[PDB]
Amino acid sequence: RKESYSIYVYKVLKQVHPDTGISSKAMGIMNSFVNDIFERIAGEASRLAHYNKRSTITSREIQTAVRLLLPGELAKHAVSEGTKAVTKYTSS
Amino acid sequence: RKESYSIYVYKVLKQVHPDTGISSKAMGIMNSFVNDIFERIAGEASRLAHYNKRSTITSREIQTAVRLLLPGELAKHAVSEGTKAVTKYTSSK
Amino acid sequence: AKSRSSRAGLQFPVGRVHRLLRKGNYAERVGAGAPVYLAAVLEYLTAEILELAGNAARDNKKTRIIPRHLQLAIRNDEELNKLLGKVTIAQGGVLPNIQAVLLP
Amino acid sequence: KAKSRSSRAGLQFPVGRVHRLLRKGNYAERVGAGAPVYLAAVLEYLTAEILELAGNAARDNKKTRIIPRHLQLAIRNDEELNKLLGKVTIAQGGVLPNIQAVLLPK
Amino acid sequence: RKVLRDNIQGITKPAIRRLARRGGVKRISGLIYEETRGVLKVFLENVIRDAVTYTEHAKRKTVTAMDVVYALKRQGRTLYGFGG
Amino acid sequence: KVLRDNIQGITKPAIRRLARRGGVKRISGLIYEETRGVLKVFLENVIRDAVTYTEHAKRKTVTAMDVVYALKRQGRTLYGFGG
Amino acid sequence: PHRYRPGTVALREIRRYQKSTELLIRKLPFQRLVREIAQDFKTDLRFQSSAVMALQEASEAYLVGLFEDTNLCAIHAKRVTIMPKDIQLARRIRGERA
Amino acid sequence: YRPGTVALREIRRYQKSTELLIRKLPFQRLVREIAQDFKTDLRFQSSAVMALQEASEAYLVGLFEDTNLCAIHAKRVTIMPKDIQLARRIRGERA
Ligand SMILES: [Cl-]
Ligand SMILES: [Cl-]
Ligand SMILES: [Cl-]
Ligand SMILES: [Cl-]
Ligand SMILES: [Cl-]
Ligand SMILES: [Cl-]
Ligand SMILES: [Cl-]
Ligand SMILES: [Cl-]
Ligand SMILES: [Cl-]
Ligand SMILES: [Cl-]
Ligand SMILES: [Cl-]
Ligand SMILES: [Cl-]
Ligand SMILES: [Cl-]
Ligand SMILES: [Cl-]
Ligand SMILES: [Cl-]
Ligand SMILES: [Cl-]
Ligand SMILES: [Cl-]
Ligand SMILES: [Cl-]
Ligand SMILES: [Cl-]
Ligand SMILES: [Cl-]
Ligand SMILES: [Cl-]
Ligand SMILES: [Cl-]
Repeated sequence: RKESYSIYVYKVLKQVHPDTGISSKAMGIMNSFVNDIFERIAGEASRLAHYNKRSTITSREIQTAVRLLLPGELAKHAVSEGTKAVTKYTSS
Repeated sequence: RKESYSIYVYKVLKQVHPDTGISSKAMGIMNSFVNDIFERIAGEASRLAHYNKRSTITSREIQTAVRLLLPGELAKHAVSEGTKAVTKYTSSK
Repeated sequence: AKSRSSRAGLQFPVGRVHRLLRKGNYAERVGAGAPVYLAAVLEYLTAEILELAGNAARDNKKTRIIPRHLQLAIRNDEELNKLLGKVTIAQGGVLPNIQAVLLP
Repeated sequence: KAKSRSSRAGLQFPVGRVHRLLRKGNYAERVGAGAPVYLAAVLEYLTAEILELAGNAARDNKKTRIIPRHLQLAIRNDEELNKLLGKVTIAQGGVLPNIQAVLLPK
Repeated sequence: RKVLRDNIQGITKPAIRRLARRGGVKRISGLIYEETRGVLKVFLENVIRDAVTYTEHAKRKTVTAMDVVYALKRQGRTLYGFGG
Repeated sequence: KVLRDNIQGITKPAIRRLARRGGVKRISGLIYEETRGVLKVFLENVIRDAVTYTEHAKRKTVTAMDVVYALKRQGRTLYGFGG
Repeated sequence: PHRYRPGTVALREIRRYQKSTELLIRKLPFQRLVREIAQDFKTDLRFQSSAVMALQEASEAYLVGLFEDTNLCAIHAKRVTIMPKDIQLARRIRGERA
Repeated sequence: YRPGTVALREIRRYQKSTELLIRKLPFQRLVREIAQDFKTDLRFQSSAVMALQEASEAYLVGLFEDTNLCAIHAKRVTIMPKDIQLARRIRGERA
């Protein structure tokens, strides 16, 4: 009953290691990993919206949640990556 | 920002210990307690409804949330009180 | 009985609890029984901690419950202690208890 | 045929799906258009980091197919990922080879 | 349909030793096997009790992998690999 | 440059008392500095999250509730400051 | 390096098992333990195989994690042999019996 | 009396007490310093400083309790840094 992100994780794997493959057991782990993080980030964004009496989750709540949930450098790059995405999406 | 249940905590205190008072700092602790438990139970009931693709949170979700969140013995008592209240409420629909 | 609380035999606010459940991002809809069941559980757990803190207050000849009594009640009760294991009660202190090996 | 939202944001992860999953979970009354873009981008970045480290771990073991063991080795050997996933159990991930010095011979 | 009993004994000395070895233990007192059996039973009872609560809540008779994953999350443990 | 070392404002007798409340009978002289280290880490983690909440809300005054939310992120639930 | 005493054997064993990922408790007996425990909570309760496997992966991960902490407790008492008190201390500090 | 007798007397006294044990002002100045390294110009509600202190003190006493068990475990009655480190490693607070 959980989302599958397989197609997408395959695509990312090829961008990073065109050479290497991934077993189904491992794909099952990656899917659990994406759902987990998705849930942590959205749950926290939801808490933030509620705390501030805001009815809408925006990319700001997502960003703050990401800062709160991820450790040091990983949070810095994630924030950077999120920002780039929104910037490019907003332009194009 | 958090709900105040002072009036109710106070009324319950009169039932269980009629000649005992409670301090303002203690009332604040009690309010934090109520809010905390309310959030844990609603949160788990929300997870249950979504897990079962249910759009509505009903007393069955609250009950299950309670059995999941409270230690065994205490849950028995809470479940009983929950059920009683629902029964009285319906019998007087 | 006129209010929903009254109809349920409760002191805790059924109407208010229904409103808080709906306002909280929990589900698209909230049935009428949910808040009565939740209010009853809250009331019951409140009575539990009050009963026990009240006792602790008496054990010290006090007639007023203060944070210290809430802490003593919780930590001396196995069930409440489990339920509230990651909770810190401001101004509650700890249970008087010294490891035996430390005594003369 | 319309350009996908993922495409417009320079991502592989599904912006469209993410926005829908965000609405299906009732996290708030409304979900802004940028939220799923930012979220999808973070999920992709994290996925890339782990695949990156895991692919490596697979090479170090003369292997060409990433398995649970490699994901575990990659996570547990990375200080931040290991902290992010501190309460996570990777099925069939095993444990990091490590013996307390006190137990080894002089 | 048979009344199962004493199966905690299926968690044997060698199985327990293999577990301690993976945990990096170099030497084991003979009293740890019964101790281990006791902690395992407690852990299992708790997880199984919660998993079945999810199962019965959904009015099912068959406990699923996801019921266990939800139950483990309840204990503050996140298990990867069974969302399929 | 300038000296920012307020952690040393946390006193040896204060630490001794905390340890006594914790039932400790005898204290090595080395645990005082060790204790200052773990306390500084604890506060850094909680204050970092509390100000993250404050900034997100576009405020400049850190509130008790911001600290409570920050404590929850650390797995700690604090009672008494919701009023 | 001591040459092939029980210590040398224990160490080879640690290396062997820290290298593999297979489950270490026999599967059928584990399944029987799971079903036996469930008989209390409910009669006529069935378990999907992957549910049993999920339980086993979680149980073993839990046990070896507990043994790692236990080992540190033994080493703390300048001991190399783990004993029940090491497990109990680890659990106390973990909050499992605190 | 013996230091042991004095210590035991102190434990009984502090375990019966609920008052905060670190000084108000020095704690407040510590909080301000740390916040300053994240965002300058920040102010703290005074009740926020107090929430931080109640939490910080509860945390430290809790840690001393585990630390104590770790010293007793090694047949010592004196806590040492290695005791704090063991407790923290097991609590998962560090690596
Ligand atoms: Cl009644
Ligand atoms: Cl009402
Ligand atoms: Cl209902
Ligand atoms: Cl979709
Ligand atoms: Cl949609
Ligand atoms: Cl947005
Ligand atoms: Cl690696
Ligand atoms: Cl090694
Ligand atoms: Cl055996
Ligand atoms: Cl052995
Ligand atoms: Cl999953
Ligand atoms: Cl001080
Ligand atoms: Cl001393
Ligand atoms: Cl296997
Ligand atoms: Cl069978
Ligand atoms: Cl697990
Ligand atoms: Cl030994
Ligand atoms: Cl022993
Ligand atoms: Cl706290
Ligand atoms: Cl000593
Ligand atoms: Cl030391
Ligand atoms: Cl440490």
